[PDB]
Amino acid sequence: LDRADILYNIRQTSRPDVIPTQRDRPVAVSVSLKFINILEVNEITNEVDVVFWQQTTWSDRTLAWNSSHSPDQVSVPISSLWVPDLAAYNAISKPEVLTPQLARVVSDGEVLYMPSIRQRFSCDVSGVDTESGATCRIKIGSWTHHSREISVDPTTENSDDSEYFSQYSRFEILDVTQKKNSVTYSCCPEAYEDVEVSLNFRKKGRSEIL
Amino acid sequence: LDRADILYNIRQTSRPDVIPTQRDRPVAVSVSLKFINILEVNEITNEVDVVFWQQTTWSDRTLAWNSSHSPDQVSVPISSLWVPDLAAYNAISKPEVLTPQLARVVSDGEVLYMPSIRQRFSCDVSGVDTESGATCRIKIGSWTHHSREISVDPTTENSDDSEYFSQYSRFEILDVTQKKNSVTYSCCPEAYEDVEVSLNFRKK
Amino acid sequence: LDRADILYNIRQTSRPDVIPTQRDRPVAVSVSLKFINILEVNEITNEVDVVFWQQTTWSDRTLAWNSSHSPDQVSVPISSLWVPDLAAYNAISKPEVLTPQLARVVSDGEVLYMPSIRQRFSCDVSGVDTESGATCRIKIGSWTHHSREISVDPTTENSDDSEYFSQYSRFEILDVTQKKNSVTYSCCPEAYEDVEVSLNFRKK
Amino acid sequence: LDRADILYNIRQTSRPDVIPTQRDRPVAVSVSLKFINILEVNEITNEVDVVFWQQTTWSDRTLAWNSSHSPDQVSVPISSLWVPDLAAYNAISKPEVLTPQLARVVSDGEVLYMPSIRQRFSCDVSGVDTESGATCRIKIGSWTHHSREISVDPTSEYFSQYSRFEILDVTQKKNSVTYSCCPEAYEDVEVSLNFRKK
Amino acid sequence: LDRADILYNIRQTSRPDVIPTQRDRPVAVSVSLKFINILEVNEITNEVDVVFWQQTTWSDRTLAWNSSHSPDQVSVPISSLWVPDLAAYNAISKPEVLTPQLARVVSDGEVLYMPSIRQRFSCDVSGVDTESGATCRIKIGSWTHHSREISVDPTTENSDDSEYFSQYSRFEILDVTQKKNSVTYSCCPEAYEDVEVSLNFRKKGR
Ligand SMILES: c1cncc(N2CCCNCC2)c1
Ligand SMILES: c1cncc(N2CCCNCC2)c1
Ligand SMILES: c1cncc(N2CCCNCC2)c1
Ligand SMILES: c1cncc(N2CCCNCC2)c1
Ligand SMILES: c1cncc(N2CCCNCC2)c1
Repeated sequence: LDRADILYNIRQTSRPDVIPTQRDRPVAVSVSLKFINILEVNEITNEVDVVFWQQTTWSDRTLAWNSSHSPDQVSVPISSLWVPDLAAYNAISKPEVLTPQLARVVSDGEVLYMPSIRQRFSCDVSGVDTESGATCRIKIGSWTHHSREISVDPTTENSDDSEYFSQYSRFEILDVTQKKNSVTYSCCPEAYEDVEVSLNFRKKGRSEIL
Repeated sequence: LDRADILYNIRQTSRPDVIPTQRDRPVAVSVSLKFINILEVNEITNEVDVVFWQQTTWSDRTLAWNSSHSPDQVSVPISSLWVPDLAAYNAISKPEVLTPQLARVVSDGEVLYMPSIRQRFSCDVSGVDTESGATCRIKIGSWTHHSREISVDPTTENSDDSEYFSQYSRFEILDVTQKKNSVTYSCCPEAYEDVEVSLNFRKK
Repeated sequence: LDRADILYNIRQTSRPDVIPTQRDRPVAVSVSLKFINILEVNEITNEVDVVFWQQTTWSDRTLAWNSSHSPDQVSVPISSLWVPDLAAYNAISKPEVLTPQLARVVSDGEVLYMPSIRQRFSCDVSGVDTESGATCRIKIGSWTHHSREISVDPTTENSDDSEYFSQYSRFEILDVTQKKNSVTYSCCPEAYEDVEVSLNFRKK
Repeated sequence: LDRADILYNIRQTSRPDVIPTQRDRPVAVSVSLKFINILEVNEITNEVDVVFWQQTTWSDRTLAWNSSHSPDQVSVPISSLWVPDLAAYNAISKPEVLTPQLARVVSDGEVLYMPSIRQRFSCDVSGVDTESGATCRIKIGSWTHHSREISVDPTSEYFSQYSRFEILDVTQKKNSVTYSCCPEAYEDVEVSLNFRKK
Repeated sequence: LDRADILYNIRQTSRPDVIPTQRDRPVAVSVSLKFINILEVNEITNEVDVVFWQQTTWSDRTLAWNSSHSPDQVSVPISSLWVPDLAAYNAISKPEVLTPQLARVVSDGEVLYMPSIRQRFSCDVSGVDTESGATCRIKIGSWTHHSREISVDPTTENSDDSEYFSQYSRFEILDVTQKKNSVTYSCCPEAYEDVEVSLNFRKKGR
């Protein structure tokens, strides 16, 4: 098989609307935000404008192929793949996707989708201009799939938090932590999972001694 | 049947442009706003910028399937389903849909579509900075289907007003009430139904 | 026939790009603006931001069906229908369509398309803060179809001008009048019709 | 033939991606801006916000039909037609197309596309508040078709009496320019808009 | 062959989702920004609003045709072509594409896509109002293709930095330089290439 064959097969047979549940177990989705920039902050309105890579990971066996004498990976338009219906609960704007909408697919069916996104959130901005900084909590989970269909988990807890964060922001990141939750909503009997990402950041210029 | 089969069947026989009217009974549509945030308020212009979940519920029997030894529910792109043509009469901006446009479909044909929406409205903002607060009235109904085709049912089950309302808003919700109306418009002989949602809120 | 059949038949044979002229006749289009709100006004720049229903009416016999034992009307996506290419000549922004893009089609081929639209216009704002008010003139007609192909006419429902107008606007409507014109443009030899809607309003 | 037939034929044999070249000659495109309004001007930033009709004209013989006892003209969605890939070089926003995207097609293959467009430009705004006014120069031409493929040629009437600005004069100039990317020359029309604040 | 035939053949066979890798070489992509305008600058927030032509070049042999007694080049909608998935890493707004989305394709398979783009970036604006000016660094590379699949190189080191730059901007360009990098990201074992374009500019008027 060559890349053309693999992509043909995927385009023809992937079922983008079909969640790749295996043996009635939930699709395990890993989610992780890599913060790139903090553009605007409003301590009056408690709103923040942020850029981050939404590193998203899951397995879809229907995409798999025999790679013994073939490419190990391909890039695939997400329009040709099932993607988790993740949403930020406290987002107050549509996700502005900054990057080409392609996912990386490995021959065993592992998928990595990691778009860079600019989005505004409603969260706690108080203390942003102090040493202690503010802690903006961002809640992400499947909008319509409950816990027997999608589970969400934070990816690896090890990584430079500012690895990709802009040195030119007026802000700096003090700490990023992630927490998993399972919540019942009044609309529905089922529990839905989410990841809460706590972004601890401050404005540059209040850790001064002199 | 597995999920792939069900979704295949729905996609193939989906008639998204066909209202699932049963024996010339109107399609009963339930509508409910769960307020998430109040972003901007202008007492001069009487305009508010709001985020809410638009919980929308109705039955479409053409979607139903035998779930004996099959999944009980699936998520479906609304592009594959008929959806009520609801509109907010006093909205002054296009609905900004914040969330993935999927509905939840139960095997008996019950549909739940509940997008998070940001939208601006023209309404009464006076008193927003008093302890009595302002009462912003939002009117939602079918744009083109009269009461013999769509009825809008304003009843809510188990929901507290601020249940999903952001603790970080400059505003707090005092009360949310819903009222059903049936209105005749000069263009047309038929009555069209709407739900009016009265949002009583104030600045913290 | 049921709704599914009717909508199927329409989708399969509508021909959205084909103006439904019968014999030697223009398609008669009725146009009428029902003002809902006046959001922003600038007396310096002579610009206004307005919300209105653009009530649009015409007949397309190719849509017609025998309604003997069948539904008398259906809602149809305008993407499946021929629609008049109307434009506001003095609009300075794209029409922001606020409502679901469906038209109402009667079994005899009569179509009613009435979206709510927000749009900015260049017009005379002088006097807006006086008792006499300002008179903003809005010009609407077919962009590409001359008078032998499309005729436009004011339809009046002599409803209240303020019938659907928001009580929460900072403005009030004093009067709305409509005038029909036939104009020749230097580009082309034929006359093109338009309706001029004169909105007389003032600041409260 | 009736309108339905003609539009059917055009839709079915529409090669919107195929430039209607005949005999190795360039498609002659006429362009002309009819200014409707000048909405915002910034003399500090040298930016103007303008509304104009972009009157665009060319011939496509593949659209032609025998109009013996048939309609002489039809309106056609531009999605069903080849359209010149014109762009304003000094535009700083996407063209906002205000009008229905239909072209008028005559039975001999002549096409007239004339949308009303709102767009912002970078140009010389200095002098706008003098009696001499400012002269904002707008440069339009095929983005990807050189002069052997597309030639461009020029062709207060419709200008709003309610604008804060008035037009003193409009002149058009044709140019042929070579760009460092490519060996061929690309043609453009430069429209000079002389206007002032009332 | 005439233009209609060529375009038909391309549309019918081009495979837009398939990277035209030849014999396990990466597709060599050249990228170069020709700056047209600098519209807004914010030295407090370190954000700039810029217009530039994103001159993008690569070879796709599957597009090739015999051009004996045929046209040597055609313009093709990019929707009918595979295009590199380039992105500016420090862009803070979606690319606003100002121009018709057509690429120029030569009969040997060489492609030139050069849209004019308006986009906002996060970069170093400090010094913009000095004689020395600011240097805004813009990082562009394949979002999902590593170095064995896409290599990126500056179209050239030899250029007039200001040939198409607007004389009506409030800013002037002092210098443009380009640097190639190969970076490993914590998500993945492979290296991804980028071009860093350093825009040295200042506000006019000393
Ligand atoms: C079903 C269909 N559409 C949306 C939801 N919800 C409530 C459960 C958790 N996700 C947010 C919206 C549930
Ligand atoms: C028919 C076609 N399009 C819109 C309407 N209306 C009048 C009925 C109530 N809904 C608002 C618009 C009616
Ligand atoms: C033909 C094709 N495109 C636009 C027009 N016009 C001129 C006739 C009056 N209508 C406005 C635009 C005519
Ligand atoms: C070829 C492909 N893409 C863009 C261009 N150019 C240079 C020729 C003149 N038009 C501007 C862009 C040429
Ligand atoms: C694979 C799939 N999606 C995103 C990436 N990345 C990391 C490699 C460098 N490019 C940015 C995003 C890689």
